[PDB]
Amino acid sequence: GNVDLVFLFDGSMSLQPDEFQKILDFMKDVMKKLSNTSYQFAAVQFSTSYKTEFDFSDYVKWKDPDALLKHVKHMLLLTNTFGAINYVATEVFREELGARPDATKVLIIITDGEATDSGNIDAAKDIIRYIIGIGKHFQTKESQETLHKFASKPASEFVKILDTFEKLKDLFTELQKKIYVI
Ligand SMILES: O=C(/C=C/c1ccc(Sc2ccccc2OCc2cccnc2)c(C(F)(F)F)c1C(F)(F)F)N1CCOCC1
Repeated sequence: GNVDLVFLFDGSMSLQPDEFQKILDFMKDVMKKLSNTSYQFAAVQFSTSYKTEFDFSDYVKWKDPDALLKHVKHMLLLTNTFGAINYVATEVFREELGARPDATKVLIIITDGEATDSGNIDAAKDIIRYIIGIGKHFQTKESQETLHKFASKPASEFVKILDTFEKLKDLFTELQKKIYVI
């Protein structure tokens, strides 16, 4: 019944300042819409390294997406997606950071490029994983296919490709049409 959701967002060199900002604003829009629900949130920036920008405990105490992401600094390096997903699985989904042990775990990965690392995501198998690929780096079918290995199956449900960062607004509009009292 409880949902612990992690935004895992790309901070690579390829992102223009306005594009990075549009990611931040998308995340804030989602959190504001799902205030006072069974959702609790954490946000992790990934590039070459990984940083928990705020954790679940932070969200519970402040419930203020604007304040929680206010100190985010764009890393401007690579795109270590494998390492990032593993970091979330092992280092973020923990009591110490306010994760609830019996909650449904969800990961929202937001990226504008292919992974610069390798390996596996076995550690994250118990997490429902969605991935949003954004921009000109994902023009080809082949490039989009590379993201499937990070998301839950089927790709038709868990993988979304956006032409531009402006389309995050459209995605947020679409998302809200899927909100229900169950
Ligand atoms: O809380 C959630 C999920 C929330 C969620 C899901 C996706 C996404 S993005 C996404 C990324 C890839 C593909 C589509 C996507 O969204 C469109 C969509 C969603 C659901 C149904 N139809 C269209 C998002 C996003 F955060 F907006 F990115 C969420 C949530 F907002 F809730 F956190 N769930 C579903 C799994 O079981 C627990 C409840």
